[PDB]
Amino acid sequence: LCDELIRNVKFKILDAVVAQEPLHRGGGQIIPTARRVVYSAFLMATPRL
Amino acid sequence: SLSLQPFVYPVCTPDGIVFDLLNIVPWLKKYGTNPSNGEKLDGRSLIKLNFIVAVRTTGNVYAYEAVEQLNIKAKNFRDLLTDEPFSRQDIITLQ
Amino acid sequence: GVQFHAFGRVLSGTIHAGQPVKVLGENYTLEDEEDSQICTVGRLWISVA
Repeated sequence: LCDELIRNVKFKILDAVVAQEPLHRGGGQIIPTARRVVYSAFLMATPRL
Repeated sequence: SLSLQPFVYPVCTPDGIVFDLLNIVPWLKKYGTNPSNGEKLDGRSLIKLNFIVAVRTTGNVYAYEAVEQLNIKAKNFRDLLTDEPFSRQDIITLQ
Repeated sequence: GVQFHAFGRVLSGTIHAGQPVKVLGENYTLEDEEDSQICTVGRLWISVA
């Protein structure tokens, strides 16, 4: 939001779709995807400073 | 290694440097040895690379920032997936 | 102003002047040895106010 540390926010992972082969598909490149998912969860939850 | 530029034609020597294919050909013609190590190298020994960043070891794409952070963390230099040693220098940046 | 000196109480051990000490890091002193930078402190002395 404003490059500040997050506090008092439980990001509940509802449903996920994993790759069948982590060596063939993306297995180590899911952490920026998880960071983008956490950013979209924090942005779409009506935040407050 | 030598030019500090993007390789026109990527290659690698057993030294394991990323000096495209310029530096190696010149050193082989003059010395017949690898410029870094000074060990004998032939043209045949050179390995040519086939023509968002990618790690050579994992051969996986990553956010550039994420890759750099893993390479330089507490002893997490190698590579998140493989845990094979990997440096910032040998990260390939895709245009 | 340029030279810094450390201070602290050792737990169990005594090396007087000549014996160097492998310095440990804050977070770089795990099982994965990252930075030690072993030097020799030959001017270790007690101090007052």
